[PDB]
Amino acid sequence: VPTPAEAALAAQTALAADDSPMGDAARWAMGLLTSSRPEDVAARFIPTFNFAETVREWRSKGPFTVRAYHPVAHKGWVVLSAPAGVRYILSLTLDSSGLIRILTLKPETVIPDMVTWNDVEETLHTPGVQHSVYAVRLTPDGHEVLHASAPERPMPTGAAYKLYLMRALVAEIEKGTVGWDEILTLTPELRSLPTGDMQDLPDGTRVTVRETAHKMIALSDNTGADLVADRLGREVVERSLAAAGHHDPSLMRPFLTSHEVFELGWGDPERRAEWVRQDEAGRRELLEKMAGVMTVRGSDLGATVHQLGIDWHMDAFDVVRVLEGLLQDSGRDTSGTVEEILTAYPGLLIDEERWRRVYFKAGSSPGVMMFCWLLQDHAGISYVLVLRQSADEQRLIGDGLFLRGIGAKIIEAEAKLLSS
Ligand SMILES: O=C(O)[C@H]1/C(=C/CO)O[C@@H]2CC(=O)N21
Ligand SMILES: O=C(O)[C@H]1/C(=C/CO)O[C@@H]2CC(=O)N21
Repeated sequence: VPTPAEAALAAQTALAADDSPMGDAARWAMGLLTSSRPEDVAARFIPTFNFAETVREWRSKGPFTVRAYHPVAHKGWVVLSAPAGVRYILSLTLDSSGLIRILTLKPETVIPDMVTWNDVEETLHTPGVQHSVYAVRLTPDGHEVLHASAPERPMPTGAAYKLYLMRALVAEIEKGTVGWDEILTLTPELRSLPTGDMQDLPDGTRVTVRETAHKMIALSDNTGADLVADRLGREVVERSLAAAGHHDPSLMRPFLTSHEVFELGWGDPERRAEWVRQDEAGRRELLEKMAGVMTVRGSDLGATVHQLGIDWHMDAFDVVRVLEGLLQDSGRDTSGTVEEILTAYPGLLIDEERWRRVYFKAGSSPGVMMFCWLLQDHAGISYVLVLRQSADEQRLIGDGLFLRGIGAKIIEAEAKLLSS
């Protein structure tokens, strides 16, 4: 088991040797912090990306020593020690060609090693935050509950809704009303905000249903999700919540697009008061009227709106059901297309000798964080873990490394917590 000096050395060597988009970006960002030029910056970041002042302030906190390095596809984390035992984390999020979309340097997110489920509960609890943890083993005859806190509580789940969108899509593929190689087309009206990269494509860009669905899940691409929802139609997306496991489908009807959550949640306050006042008919009518090119920008987001219904609400059982349904859908798809999409991005570095397959999905919105995994071993034993937080203030939740890291520690301690 690596001692402190061993782990920091291994992290440092791995960062230097990491021949990948994350390795390239992580090494470059570390150089900004440890060395002594607007063109080289602009070339490292997304085209639509103050920063000089940001970097100056970062550098004032050093010198930094690399203590841990956690590359995970387009997401990365570097744990740094500064003078006097003070630790920070550098977080990277990349686009599809390895340009930096998000780069932060923040106080360290501390997650202790978990021995018991009570460790989990006591670590996670935050006054003013509602949380829920649900862990099950799936069996032919129902689910064995390993741990449960508030699974029956419906909570906002952000892009976890894209699990239902995926199931709706597979349902239509099986019916032959849509094809994996059918072409979807990006239009101004169909463009949404990040998470994702597809919004950065030119108007009129032609993309397959397959690659759109891949990015919708793997990159949580909001524009990719909105492209699929547009192609399927809202009625088809909705008329599948009942089939695909949902305790109260009325909570997601109308089943909002990401464009719609963004535009309604952070646009015109009167239009938002109209939603709150309206019944299902008036809300469908409001959304039809709102249809068009977004006016809301990422800079407008902040206040929480999930408490108004402007999010996607589900209970922990619903999340287990849709993941279990996806497992089944994947198994029926002899082409492996569904499986490849579901497994591309497991959200963590996974022990592949232990786990044959891992599905993952996150959701986040102001005041909302969630992570869920389905992990199946090589004997075919499946576990699902569902972690959720909601609050009236986004600062009580933070950037989601906490909740993800809790999952990470649970999964690390699987022989204690999951498979004991
Ligand atoms: O895909 C991920 O891992 C992203 C995400 C996407 C949800 O929009 O939300 C959580 C917060 C974060 O960085 N995670
Ligand atoms: O393996 C872990 O402990 C956690 C972590 C914690 C940050 O120090 O970073 C990686 C991403 C994640 O959830 N893992």
